[PDB]
Formats: sequence, C-alpha cells, structure tokens
Amino acid sequence: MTKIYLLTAPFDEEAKTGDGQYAASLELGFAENYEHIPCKWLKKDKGDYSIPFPTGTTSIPEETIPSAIVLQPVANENTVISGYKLKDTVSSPEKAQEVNNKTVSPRTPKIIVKHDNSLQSLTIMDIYSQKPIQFDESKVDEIIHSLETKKVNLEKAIEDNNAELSKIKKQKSKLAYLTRLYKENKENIQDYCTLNEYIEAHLFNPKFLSRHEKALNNFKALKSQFTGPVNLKELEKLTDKLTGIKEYSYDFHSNSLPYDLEHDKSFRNFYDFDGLKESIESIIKELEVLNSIRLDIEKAIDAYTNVKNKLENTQDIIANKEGCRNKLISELQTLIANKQEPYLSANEKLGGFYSKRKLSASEGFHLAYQANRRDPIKPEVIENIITKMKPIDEDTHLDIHIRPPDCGVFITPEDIKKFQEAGIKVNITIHEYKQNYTRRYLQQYTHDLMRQANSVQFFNAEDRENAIIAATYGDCDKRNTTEPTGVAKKIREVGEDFDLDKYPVQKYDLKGKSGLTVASQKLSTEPDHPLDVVAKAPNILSFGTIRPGKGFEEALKLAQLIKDNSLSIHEKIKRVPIVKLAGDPQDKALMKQIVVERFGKTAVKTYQKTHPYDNRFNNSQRRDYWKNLVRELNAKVKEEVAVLNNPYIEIYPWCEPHELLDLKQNCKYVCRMDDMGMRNNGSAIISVLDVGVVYTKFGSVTDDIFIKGGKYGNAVDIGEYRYGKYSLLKKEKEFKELPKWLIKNPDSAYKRQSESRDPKDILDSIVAREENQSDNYRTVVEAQKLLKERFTLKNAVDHLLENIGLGHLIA
Repeated sequence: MTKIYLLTAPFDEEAKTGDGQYAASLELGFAENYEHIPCKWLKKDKGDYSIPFPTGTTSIPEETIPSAIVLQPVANENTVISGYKLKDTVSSPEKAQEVNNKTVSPRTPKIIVKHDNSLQSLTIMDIYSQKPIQFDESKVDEIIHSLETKKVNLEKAIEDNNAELSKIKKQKSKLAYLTRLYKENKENIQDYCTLNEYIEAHLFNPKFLSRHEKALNNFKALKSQFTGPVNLKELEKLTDKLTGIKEYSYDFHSNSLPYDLEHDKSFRNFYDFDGLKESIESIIKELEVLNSIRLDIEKAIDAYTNVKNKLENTQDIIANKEGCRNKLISELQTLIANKQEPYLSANEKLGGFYSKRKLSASEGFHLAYQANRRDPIKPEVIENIITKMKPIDEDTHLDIHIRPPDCGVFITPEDIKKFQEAGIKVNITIHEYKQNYTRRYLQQYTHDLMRQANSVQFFNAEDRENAIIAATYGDCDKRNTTEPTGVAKKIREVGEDFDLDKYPVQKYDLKGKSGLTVASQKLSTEPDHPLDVVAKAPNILSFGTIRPGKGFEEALKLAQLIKDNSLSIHEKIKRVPIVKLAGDPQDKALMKQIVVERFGKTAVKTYQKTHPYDNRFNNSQRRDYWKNLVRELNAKVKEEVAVLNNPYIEIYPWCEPHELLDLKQNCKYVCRMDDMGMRNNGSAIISVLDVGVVYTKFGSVTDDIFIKGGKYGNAVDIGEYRYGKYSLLKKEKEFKELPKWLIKNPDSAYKRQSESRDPKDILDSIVAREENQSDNYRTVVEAQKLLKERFTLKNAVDHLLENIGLGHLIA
C-alpha cells in the first residue's frame, strides 16, 4: 500500500541542524498521526545505504563520495581537493583512477594516494582544454625532463644563430629568418619546441626565460608533492597554478609554453599566425576528406573555416579591428573546449591555449556538476537504496530533501530518473531557492532536480513563485525575461541595456507540480494564555550562539540606545525595557563589547588582566570563562564594590536550561533577526513564537502572509520594508524626496545583510507597543494561532500528502 521514504542523504543524518531536525519532525509526525503509513528516512548509519567504493580503494574523506561532497565548497569560489587511497600495498590503482578520470573538474582536482599516505597520481583538468590530465610521478618527471631538454636545445640554437643574428638590424627582418630556419630541423628541434618559442627565445630571451622558469618551478613544486606525506592544503594552490584558474604556465594539450596573445604586448607581431593558419588549413583539409566518404560535419566545417578567414590578414589581428582578435580568440577557445568528434580528432594539430580567461563561478560549478553526474560508481548507492525500498507498489513515494548544495548531493536528475524507472514517485523538497540568488548555478541545479522529479514541494511562497517564473520563462534571473514584473526589475536596477549573466533552464510545468509546506516542530510546554503574556515583564530577549551577524550586536545597540534615552523611555511606560542576551559565547569581540557595557569599561580590565583570555580556549573553557567573568562581576557590584554601567542590559553566557526558561518567562520581546529573517522553514523563529512579540528580519522568503493583511500579519514584527534599510524601494522613496541601484554590481549581496533593521526603529516600535498596554495582545494571539494551526507536525504531514497527491489520505 502507501509507503513514504524520506531521503536527506548524506547531509544531516543525525538531526543536528535545520534540515535534519525538519526531517526528524516530519518522520515523527507521520509516525504519531498515521500509524498505517510506514514512513521512515534512510540513513547511512542504518542498513539503508553505504558509500560506494571501488574493489580495493577508499575515498580520501571518510565515508563520503569524492565527487558529491565537493559541490558545496566549489559553489563558494573555492577549490578543494579529494580522491582515493588504496589502503594497501597492492590494490590495482586503476578502477579508482577511472573514477578520477570522469569526475574531475578544474575546481575539483582528484588524487590517488598510496597506503603510506604518499601521493601517487594527480588528475586535473585545465579550464582551456577541458580534458582530464593524469600527473603520475613518472609523467611529472618526463615533463620536467622535456622542459629541460627544450631549454638546452633552445640555448644551443641561440648560441649557434648568434653569429648571423647580430648582422641583421631590423627586428622585423629577424622574424622572417627565424621562421624560415625553424621550418628546417637542423638538429631536430621541431619535436622539442613550438614556432613561438623559437622566436621568443632568440629575441625576447628575458621574457622567455622568465616564463620557462615559472613553468619549471611550478612543475618542480608538483613533483615535490610525491616525496613525503600528502597534504590537502598546498595541492589546491598547485592545481590553481596548473589548471589556469589562477595561473596557466604550461599548455598540456600541446606540451608547449602558453601565450596569452592579448596580455602579451610587444610579442603579438611575432605570434605564429602563419603556423595557426596552416594548422587550420590542415584541419579543413582533413574535414573535407572525411566528408567525402560520408556527429555534425557541416557545422564543424563552418566553425573551423570561419577562423581561417579571420586570420587572412595578419594586421587585422595584431591591431583590434572592430573586435577581430577578441572574436578570433573566443572562437578558438570554443573550438578547443569541444570534446566531441570531429573536434577531438582535429584539435591535436593546434595548441590548446590562446588567451587567459577567468573561470566564472557558474562555469566552474557546472563543470563540477557534470563531473559529479558522470560518476561511474555513484548509481550503485542508488541501487542499494532501491534494494531497501522493496517491494515497489503503485503507492510508493520518495521525499528527497534538497538544499543546494548542502542537503542534496547524492541525488541527480539521472538518479531521479533511475528512481522513477523502478516505480517510485520522487518528491523533491526545496529547503532554499531564493537564498541562492547571488549563486544562480545552484538555482539551475535545483531547477533540473524539480524538472526530473515527479513532484516539487516548496517551503515559502516567494521562492516558489520565483521558481515558477524561472521555469515558465527560461532564465533563472527574472531580469532577463519577458515577464512584466521581471522586465521592470531590470530597468530599475541595472537598466534595460545591461548584459546580465544568463542562466538558461529548460521550460517545464512547475506550477502543476509545486506545493507548500512548513517546518513543523514539537514543543513540550503549552504556550501561556495571551493575557498573561502582555503583562510579562517586557524585556528584550535573544538566544543563539553569539556570532557576527546573528543579531547580537543589534541587541547590544538596542541596550545602548535604551541607556542614553532612559529618561525619555521613562515617564511614558511603567517600566524601562531590559535587553537580555544569552547563548553560546563564540565571538570574543562580541562578548567583550557585551560585557564592557554591562559593568563598565574599567572593570573589564581589572579582571580581563588578572584572569586574561588566551586565543586557544576550546568550547569547554570558552564557555566556562565568560560565565566566570559575569559571575565575578555582577557580584563585585552587589558587594556594592562597583556599579553596573548600563543597568538595562543583562548577559547570561551559556545559561542553564532552567535559567533559559526563567528568561523566557521574564521577557515579552524577543529579537530573532537572523541572516535570512522570517520564513516558513526557519525553525529558530518558530521555536520562539510562544514567548511573545518577536522582532524578525524582513527577508525575501516571507510567505506574504505576515506583512500587513495576511492570516498571520501581526504574528511577527518583520518591519516596514523588505531587507531592512537595504531595500531598493526605500532607496527609491528617499531619493524622490532615479538612478540604477544595482549598477556596477550585479547580483549584490544586499538581501543577506546582517544589520538590516535599525536599532532606533526597533526601539521606537517596542516603546510604541507597550504604551498601548501596536496591540501586543493581538500579536501574541496571532503568533499562538500560527504556532498551533500552521507550525504543527500534522499540518506539515498533510501539506506533504497534498503535494504528493495523497490528499485523500488526510484525516
């Protein structure tokens, strides 16, 4: 019959963060409410799925796939290195090498190390040739020897030609002599160097010597990694200096020195344009011969013959004539990067590097994604999963939780198709979509995930609407679409004449599969009556680890602003509010600024010193140092030895659970303004709705029902404008009292700012609420109704059943 299987592999299988907590709450809601629906989530700890490994080789990270856990660090413009280890003296390091040959990306270098933790093989892929390049120690030694032989041969050629090269005075005349003499192998020099290096060595020796020394030093550093233990901190920089992300000093496709041809001024006139023309003519002749006997030949012929016509006039390339060189460089780079026939069989007659290009985040992440999808051993762990999801009936559903790229990396469109081919309805749950607006490659990845899925389940309405807009209009970015609400966004932000980055996705019916869900949770103590919450010591409260950007600094500024205008606050309300802070001390600076206000600046020294703070304390003494500090002071003050500067702030670092309950019962106002704000998936705000009035951040994931007229409009005080003070609508309003707000910085990070709301406005709103004895009772009752009717396990399970088409089973 009906059988629901949850899957959040491999992230948060122990239920510690939001994703695992949500999955556990959903499973508990299924178990408690529907005892006839066998719902359970697959875990690696249980006998559900095991990490796929080759016959005698284990992944370098423990119990991870070396191509799936790399998506998360790659998406942040960071290159990390993973791979395999034979774990034994002899393990046939070949099959694992295949896993390193198909799952290799320029941002994801692959390694194979021996049993004694010594590097054996290094497979990388340059951003220009886009081909997997193994770098075994023998190959590195061969490359170094080839470079040395080329250097000595070129030195011999220079010392031989110096007798006649001095007679020629014109530099241009020397170009012809070297080119003609290079055509004849006096001592078999054509098999060691290329035509560019012959002229460069003779005429521009310091530049050629510098380039050769740079390449030789890079390769020597690469060779040095095979001597002792392998460390995954210097190989990343080596890969960056090898692939070309940060530096490209050697062209592995042609085994020759690279030439930028754009940032190589004073040498553009000496480039082997004639040699490139001959190579392209040979490629054209080969294509003509192949076509006479006869994937696409005509398209390749047209693409290659275009480059030949662009090099007919040499002067048109050295001097940029209506972008002639740029188009030529782009076409050459596109042709070289082609790995399909007949380009692959013809690219060996010309170099693989023609200009230095910057690997964008989108291109790098897409290459890593394709490498991950090309995994030959990944589908195995799918089969094991299927091996546990048997028998398969017509009422078997799979709920895959996706948080690009954290929660979902073991699931791919091929994986989803394999799941559906066995008779499983895949329901992809989007934990965050609008969050990755600055990184739209993750948006493309999750869009493919929804497209291949049977059903889609979103948490909020704004991200769901944005995803629907992207799916039904082609591009992830609504600015580059024809939608009336998206075309106006481009004009007001960057104008209608801006070449924004394109993130094309295939169109699909996302509205007919999408749905809505909530982050359910279970609370032990029932919330108090709203009448008791209004007159409940209106003090500002905030939990959580004290980190930069968690709203703790804003609470400190709130307390400070209370201190200066305490008299203004007084004579207007019964009691002055007090900002109460509690949680894990993690930021030393934030904790220092918190404690200076608490009991003065001087008393923070007449302690810090005596008992000072070493920047080594782990989180068993970092916690038990601010506790001792706040216990020694606030007690030196009651021994009336000192005075609490700022009596309107109270700090309780690492408070006990009973102390936390006392703080919750003694505070009506909470400041739960995190980096994202109010949302249907954020449990950190859902767990605090029962305390009272909660001030949050007006984020982009607001469900449009908490603003001014929704079913829970007064439940939380998000604010007036979205994103706090960083709103573009507000900036437009103050300006008209119109420039491009997002100009010269597309995809700005203003939607994820820390201090979005101004402390002064928060204080003014807080005072304006308690002075009405606005209308906190309405806020408390609406928050309680939202907690009891929407943020419940049964509601989340019912939403999931409705989204997966099982609404007839809802009680």
